[PDB]
Amino acid sequence: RVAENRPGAFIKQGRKLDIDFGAEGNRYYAANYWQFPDGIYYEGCSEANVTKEMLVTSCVNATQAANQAEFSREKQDSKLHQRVLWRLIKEICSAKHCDFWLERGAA
Repeated sequence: RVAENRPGAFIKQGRKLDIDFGAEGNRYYAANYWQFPDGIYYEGCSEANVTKEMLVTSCVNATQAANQAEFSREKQDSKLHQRVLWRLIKEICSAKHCDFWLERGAA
């Protein structure tokens, strides 16, 4: 299989979501949700030493690396799109959670 389905890759189902981006972003998303990813192909989970803060940050970084063309094309004019899109990418990255996560203990 070709490396198009690489860690960070968008999953565009075209499903409308419910997120408070802020007044302008809310209107923008409501009118343009078809363009956006509904999910993201990323699997940060490996072992209990990996934390949520680590995973969410790494997911954003993976998403950047995977979908460079999308961001590059849009950014230079589509300034509002980038803001709204990143807020949603973060929502997705925050949502995906590891089964092994537990209450760690250290001195």
